[PDB]
Amino acid sequence: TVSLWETVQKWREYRRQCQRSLTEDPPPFCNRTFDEYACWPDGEPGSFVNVSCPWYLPWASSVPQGHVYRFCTAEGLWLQKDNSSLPWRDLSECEESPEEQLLFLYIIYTVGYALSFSALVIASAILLGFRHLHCTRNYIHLNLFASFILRALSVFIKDAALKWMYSTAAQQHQWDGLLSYQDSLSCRLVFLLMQYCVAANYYWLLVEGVYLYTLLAFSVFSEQWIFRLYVSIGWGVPLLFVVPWGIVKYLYEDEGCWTRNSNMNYWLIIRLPILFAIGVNFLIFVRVICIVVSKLKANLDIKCRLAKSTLTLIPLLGTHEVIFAFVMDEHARGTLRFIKLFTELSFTSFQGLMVAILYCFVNNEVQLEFRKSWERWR
Amino acid sequence: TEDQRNEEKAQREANKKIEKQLQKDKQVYRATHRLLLLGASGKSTIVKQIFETKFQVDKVNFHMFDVGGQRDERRKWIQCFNDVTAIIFVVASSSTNRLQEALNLFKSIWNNRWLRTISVILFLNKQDLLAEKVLAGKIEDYFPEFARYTTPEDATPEPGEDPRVTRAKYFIRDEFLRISTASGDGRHYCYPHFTCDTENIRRVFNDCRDIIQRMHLRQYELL
Amino acid sequence: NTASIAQARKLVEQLKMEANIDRIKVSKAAADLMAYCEAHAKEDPLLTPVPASENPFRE
Amino acid sequence: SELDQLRQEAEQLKNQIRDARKACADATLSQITNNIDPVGRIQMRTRRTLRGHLAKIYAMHWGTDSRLLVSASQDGKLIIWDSYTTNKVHAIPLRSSWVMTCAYAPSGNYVACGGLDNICSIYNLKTREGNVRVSRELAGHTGYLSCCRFLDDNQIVTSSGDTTCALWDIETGQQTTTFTGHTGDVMSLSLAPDTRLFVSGACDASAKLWDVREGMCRQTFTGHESDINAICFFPNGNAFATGSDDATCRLFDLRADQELMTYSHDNIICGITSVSFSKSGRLLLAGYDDFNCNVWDALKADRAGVLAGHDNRVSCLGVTDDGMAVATGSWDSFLKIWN
Amino acid sequence: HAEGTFTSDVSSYLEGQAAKEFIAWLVKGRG
Amino acid sequence: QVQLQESGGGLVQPGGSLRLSCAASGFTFSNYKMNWVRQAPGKGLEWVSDISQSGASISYTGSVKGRFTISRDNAKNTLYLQMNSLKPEDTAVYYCARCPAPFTRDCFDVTSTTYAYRGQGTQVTVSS
Ligand SMILES: COc1ccc(Cl)c([C@@H](C)n2cnc3ccc(-c4ccccc4[C@H]4CCCCN4)cc32)c1Cl
Repeated sequence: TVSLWETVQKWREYRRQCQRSLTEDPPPFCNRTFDEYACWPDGEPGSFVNVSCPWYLPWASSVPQGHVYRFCTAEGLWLQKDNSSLPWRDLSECEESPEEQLLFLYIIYTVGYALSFSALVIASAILLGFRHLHCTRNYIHLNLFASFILRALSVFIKDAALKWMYSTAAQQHQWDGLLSYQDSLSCRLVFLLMQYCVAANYYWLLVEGVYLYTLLAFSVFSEQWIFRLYVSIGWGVPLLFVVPWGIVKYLYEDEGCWTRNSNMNYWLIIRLPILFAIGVNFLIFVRVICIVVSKLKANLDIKCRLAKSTLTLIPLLGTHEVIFAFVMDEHARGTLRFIKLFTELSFTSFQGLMVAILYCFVNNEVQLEFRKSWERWR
Repeated sequence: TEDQRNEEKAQREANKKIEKQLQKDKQVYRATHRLLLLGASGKSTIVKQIFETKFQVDKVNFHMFDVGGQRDERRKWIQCFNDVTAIIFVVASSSTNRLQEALNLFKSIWNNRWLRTISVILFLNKQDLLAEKVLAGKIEDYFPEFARYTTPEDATPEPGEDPRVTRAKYFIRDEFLRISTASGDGRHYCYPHFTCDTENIRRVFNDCRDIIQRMHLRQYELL
Repeated sequence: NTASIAQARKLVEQLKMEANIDRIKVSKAAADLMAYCEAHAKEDPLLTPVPASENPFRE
Repeated sequence: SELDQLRQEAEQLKNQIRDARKACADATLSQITNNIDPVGRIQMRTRRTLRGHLAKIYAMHWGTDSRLLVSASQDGKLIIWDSYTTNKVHAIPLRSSWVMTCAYAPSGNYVACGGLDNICSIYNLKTREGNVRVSRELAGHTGYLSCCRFLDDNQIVTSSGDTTCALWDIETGQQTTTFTGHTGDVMSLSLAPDTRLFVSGACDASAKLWDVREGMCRQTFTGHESDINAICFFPNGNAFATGSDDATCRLFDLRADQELMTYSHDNIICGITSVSFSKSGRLLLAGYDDFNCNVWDALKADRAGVLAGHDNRVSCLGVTDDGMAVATGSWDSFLKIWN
Repeated sequence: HAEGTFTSDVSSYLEGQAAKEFIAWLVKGRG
Repeated sequence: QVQLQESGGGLVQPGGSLRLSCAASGFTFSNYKMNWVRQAPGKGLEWVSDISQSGASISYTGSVKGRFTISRDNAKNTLYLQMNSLKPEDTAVYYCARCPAPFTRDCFDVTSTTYAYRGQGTQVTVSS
């Protein structure tokens, strides 16, 4: 809630007033000192000099009525357990859960993205280097596969960035590269790249859904113009609503490495076009299953065929998103938030592996092409 | 070598002119639905709403090809019709044993190894002549299993047509369907119809639209 | 069969014309084809592997 | 009591023809070729995979310069390709889209074609008014056309699907002479290297040696057992090997007048569609329907090589007039060059 | 979407843990 | 040379039995599906029966269902057609056309008397 940048600038402001009080106070005992936590001026000897709890803590609103006491003796220094420069510092009054949870769903979606990165670079190698598969449909699937590769790679960059920020600059004690990395541009570029790759994947799921529908529905359509149109929708419209997110995140809410999203409409402007893509992918999903039912109920069992059709047609459209669409942030607060995060991150991290299985590996055309290359490489 | 490079540059300019003309011809070829008509003329009411016929239904351009000016050994020119979309197989369904040889020609079109990916729109003319033929007493002399082929439960007959007429009608419909289901993996489907005068090209357009949709659903492995 | 007797007649004259021709020995024709393939053997860019300089297809 | 008399007399005629073929047949070619050495594993890979067609390539003919090649498709295009710089030289849009043949003239000044339109269209390439246009159309057949060939710059010879070959003069525009005697669809022609007599393979499992001078079937070869699809004379002129739907090639000769060689293995079950020779006459190239092209030793009946490649069947094959390349045109809209 | 929601949650929690560790660094002496 | 010699038939009272046969020489008989076609006087060639390459997948025309039966032997390179319960509709010229390709399931040999791979024909006249 309260940013580390705010805590360190509040501590630096407190230190500035403390140094403006330590050498601009009337001298009277204990030496006027400063143990980097509380300001300790000259006080009364032989007494527990109780200064207030310093108000740069995050829990200042919890206990604003506490105190930190030091046993200012008649020697100018307090007591200790043994020979040490530390005085006696009572900290019992000024003292102070998703740790396994977030790490659990982290390791699930990163094993999903690692397996999808491997399966997707293999499936893109298959659709590139075979020269017979190069129709427009495999071009659409190949740019989809590129969007999955960019999403998983940008999420890898993001998680390396969060580990460099909050893990290996926390157990290490720099605080001169961390809080300045908040104000740097590599931070904001990594999280802007995360937002663009996620929105680009969601609109490429929409582009291949509307491409499947414009194959099944529209009568005559100019092919090579509409493929450049679909590439410009897949890689040009997520740019067109990530750049407004980037400019309102540079102007209005900049501090916090562009990941805190503490104002929620500034996140809702990136969350609503995703909701629009997922909405019309569910409409295209209902239309495609309506078409397949209209074919199966005229071909003079259907449940196994229609079941394989639905479980083949879900991951290229990504309609599992639709089960957790209108439930979102600012509403999901309990463990419903955990079920949402676990389901969406798990199934979207394995949506890569599942489309690279269902649309290159178990595809009959690619298997007959591998059988051809097998029995002509002999 | 200067004029060598200039001649090669002029050849590359000719290459680009021909290549853009051929991509324009690709955009006019891949959207032209063509269809073989191979039934005893009669297409004069199909064109008006010597071999070929370029017509159009609802911004979809069809290329009918009639084969009346060939010999009847069909086994060498019918292998030219691989990229064709539909075969309008016209059966003059009553008039000899024209029906069994029509079934044999349909079985041969069906089981040919270079025509095993394309599908057959099936028209059956002269159904009124078959009505007065079954009301005269002659398909029972030709087809024995017609004696016990009961009328199906999914029948959609003409309301008021005689039941023996619809009996023989859906009998020979399901006989063509037995040929077009006894040997196939789902690559192509026979689309039977009954006519004769009306908008036959509406049935042609709907069935070719269904062919293109089923082909696109087969290449996504949805069907 | 009055149409078919005409093609029967011309088939008969075709066979009696084609029958009375000379037929040299099959061993001589086979030795002729063998000596022809042995004569023009070095002038064949398909069986003899032509190196990359003088065949204008090897890019 | 009349028709049966001359048809059993024709049976007796066929009997003494078969007796004369057997009595002059002391030694087959396969048992006196065992002293000569085979040609080993012949590798040939795709030099140029020229890509221009929208649909299946159904025919092809090299130029006598061994540089240009015509390719005709059921697209309806006839595009004239420069094989070295893998680019186009002309693109003729045809009249009827279903064409089945094409022929580049030995001079180079014309390109004929024809299909199910029953018309041999001869396009000019050397018009003083620029663009290519139809110099002549030939319409005297009642069936389709399967293979047309230029004897010279002046007269064409066509094979039809109504049991007729035909010598046409292009300047007059009508049939100079006909060639009747087949009973099936005449599927391919082959001109002799002296262009005095052509061989015609048809759908009656026979191949007739005609002659263009006086116009008669002088020889008839019945050694196949299915529809003959393609034919090509041996480069000297005394033999020809031809292929049929029974998945074999058979080498006949025009002087000994019988079958000399049979080319078929146990994996060979798809009926073949194109034959050609090398310049030496040692390699019988033969393109099939199992998407490959076997490279037979035309003297020892082995599979010397196998051209892999094409994704659909081939439908035309042509060897350059200097022996440099083997172009195979197919139904996957490409034609590849082999060397 | 949902990966940004997880990134927001893990960044807020890890930032709270980092501020706690920052004051744990200030309470031990030299900070 | 593809030659197909058929033998059998003649003048039989309707209701009896009869047998046709044809020897097939010039090819591997074990690879072609075989047919039986007839020419009625006053009509064209109409199909009667098919059999597969091996002999399993047999098919008849509708007018002869149960009456006729064909049977091939590649070891003898011949084919037999048994006519049980002969009819007055069977007075025709009989032909054993083969089908022009190995290992296929399609045939195009019911032509207007112009086909090469078809026998000469046996007249079977049905009278009193
Ligand atoms: C400490 O800060 C985090 C705490 C929780 C999470 Cl979930 C993350 C996420 C945002 N994270 C980003 N990169 C990460 C790399 C590894 C792990 C991870 C996975 C399994 C076990 C242990 C770990 C961490 C524990 C701390 C030491 C380094 N290894 C977690 C990573 C961070 Cl950084």
